[PDB]
Amino acid sequence: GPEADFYRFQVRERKKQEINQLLSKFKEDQERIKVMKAKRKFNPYT
Repeated sequence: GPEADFYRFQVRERKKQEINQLLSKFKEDQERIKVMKAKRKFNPYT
């Protein structure tokens, strides 16, 4: 619609603050987690 279209563009086109730091944190966790996992995320033997 014409309304949802405006709020949509204005929403994203605006900027990102909260989601910024949030995503950064998640990424950091993915970094450490990956290091902890070392190898692939699979079970060679179970």
